[PDB]
Amino acid sequence: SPVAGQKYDYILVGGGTAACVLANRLSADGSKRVLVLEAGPDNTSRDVKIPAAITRLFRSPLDWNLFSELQEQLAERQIYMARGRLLGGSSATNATLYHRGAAGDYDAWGVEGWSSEDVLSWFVQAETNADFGPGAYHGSGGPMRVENPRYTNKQLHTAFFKAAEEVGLTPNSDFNDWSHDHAGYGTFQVMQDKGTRADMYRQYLKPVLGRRNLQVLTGAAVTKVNIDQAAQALGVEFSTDGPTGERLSAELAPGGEVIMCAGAVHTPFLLKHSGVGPSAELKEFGIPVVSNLAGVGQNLQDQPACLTAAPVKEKYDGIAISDHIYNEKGQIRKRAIASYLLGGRGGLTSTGCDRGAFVRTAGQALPDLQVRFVPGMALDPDGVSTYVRFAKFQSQGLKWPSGITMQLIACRPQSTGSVGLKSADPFAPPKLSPGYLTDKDGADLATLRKGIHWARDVARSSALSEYLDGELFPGSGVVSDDQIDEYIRRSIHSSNAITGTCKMGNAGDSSSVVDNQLRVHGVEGLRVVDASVVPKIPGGQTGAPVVMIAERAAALLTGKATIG
Ligand SMILES: Cc1cc2nc3c(=O)[nH]c(=O)nc-3n(C[C@H](O)[C@H](O)[C@H](O)COP(=O)(O)OP(=O)(O)OC[C@H]3O[C@@H](n4cnc5c(N)ncnc54)[C@H](O)[C@@H]3O)c2cc1C
Ligand SMILES: CCCCCCCCCCCCCCCCCC(=O)O
Ligand SMILES: CCCCCCCCCCCCCCCCCC(=O)O
Repeated sequence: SPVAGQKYDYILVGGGTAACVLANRLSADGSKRVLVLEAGPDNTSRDVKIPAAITRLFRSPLDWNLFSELQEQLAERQIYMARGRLLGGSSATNATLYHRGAAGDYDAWGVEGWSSEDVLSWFVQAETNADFGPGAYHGSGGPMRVENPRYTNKQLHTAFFKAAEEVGLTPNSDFNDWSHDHAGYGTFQVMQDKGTRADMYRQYLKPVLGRRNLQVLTGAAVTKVNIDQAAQALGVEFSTDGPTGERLSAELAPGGEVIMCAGAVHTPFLLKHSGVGPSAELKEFGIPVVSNLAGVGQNLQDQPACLTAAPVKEKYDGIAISDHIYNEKGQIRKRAIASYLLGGRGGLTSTGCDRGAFVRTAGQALPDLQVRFVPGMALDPDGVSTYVRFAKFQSQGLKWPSGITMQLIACRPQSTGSVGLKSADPFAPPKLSPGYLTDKDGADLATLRKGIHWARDVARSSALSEYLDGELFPGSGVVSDDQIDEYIRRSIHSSNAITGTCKMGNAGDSSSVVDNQLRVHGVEGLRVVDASVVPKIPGGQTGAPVVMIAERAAALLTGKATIG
């Protein structure tokens, strides 16, 4: 009805990170008619704009509120897996850390035309950096805004750095400079613009919404891609009125393409609902098989986390980031609001987890462990739960105790999971299994166990033991290797990556879902341009790599670049 009597050159399923980039580049010359379908609303919330309000976005209406299947290897728990639901997608709800990983991550993909030397200029072309000028590893002029964080905790950030040096880590002055090793300690840059969230809606989509050839629908939930076999994508079915709503169809112009941009959870889900998937699974829900692809929904990679936390001594009460945001009765400090509005500075600019380190726990080629230091104390062993608790704590009249947290992440994990269907209803949540700690060697568990040892060694250093008064998590009860393993099974949570569910592959790779041109095997006019295509997860947060893929895909589709 908003699409009745319209042919589109491109239909984007999802209005998230990759989609905002494609919408901008594909609508640019004005010849092409581009439709964007997003299930969630427009990007207008103040909780999106203020980085510290990430605490409020978890388990909110701007999240999909996805829970995994019971994981029997994780003390029979469901895992919450946060995902953004609005224009800008997970770029709008994320912790804003800017990581490319290492050159070696892209070389390890082994896909023709996607080596480190192929992808570097696409990272650089996207970037404007406030704190690095142009050079081999940094661009000036791209739409992304990257900066050094505008909040520093003078005592605790300094102390973490001195402690890391005491246990023998070297400083890394730029985690995105591929001329030096990934390992070491320092400051993560953030996708922020003077302390405001610089998401891909703000940077890519919002500036070009005036365009006549670009149509964006919100509250538009795609139910399947329409594919005919007389196999050719025709367009897309969606509802604007939830599950009971009338199914509408958006149709392609001749030579038009459907681009899947629904992310590493919802893209394989929708492909299965469209008959692109393993025949065994599709037959169980009476879905006609159009392209029998074993790899759709397999190879799910996510970077699991656990943490330590420790209170500061009574004489250091009031020095934590929790003290910079909340007063002793849980009111937001006037000083914090004033610094944010006057100069884009202070605690409201922080997502908390923007200092840390990459570490090799056992002489691996690339670091297996990421550390995120937070100058505030977790009150739950589940860091995402604690961020929720921090949002709900406002105006409750209590004091959040001053301390620190170290989050340990298996950043190059060996375990893989899957996403499938639990029902034939396209409005049902996916069957989601993260598969943490299932790798056959127990490498991921070993990484997190050694991470806890490492965090305890850092907290025992001169530089930090000056501040600290004991340990809250994992605590006195958790000392032996077997006690640590049990704590990890019970507390493990997502560091919120999720890639690889529609893996890109070389010719002859029967486990691949898309080729090196991002075309789905056995369907004409169907591409995937989102986190699902990443073959092997890079070390670090996965937002910047998604934008790099979307930039290169835009260049390919508009004839400006080739791959191979
Ligand atoms: C809490 C959190 C913290 C993170 N922290 C960081 C970080 O610090 N730094 C970093 O670089 N990365 C981080 N990430 C990861 C990064 O945000 C993602 O990897 C990246 O944004 C994914 O981009 P995408 O385009 O693949 O998907 P998304 O940005 O998730 O976009 C997918 C879109 O499809 C929409 N959609 C789904 N189903 C349908 C349907 N049926 N119809 C229509 N639309 C639909 C969704 O609502 C969504 O908007 C974080 C992620 C989360 C959730
Ligand atoms: C616990 C999490 C903190 C949440 C922060 C709430 C901030 C309330 C302060 C009053 C609103 C700030 C002014 C509105 C700024 C809108 C954002 C912007 O335009 O950059
Ligand atoms: C701006 C937020 C300040 C919050 C202070 C809360 C106290 C510290 C708890 C730290 C928990 C570990 C970090 C969890 C990171 C969650 C975000 C993410 O994964 O993207």
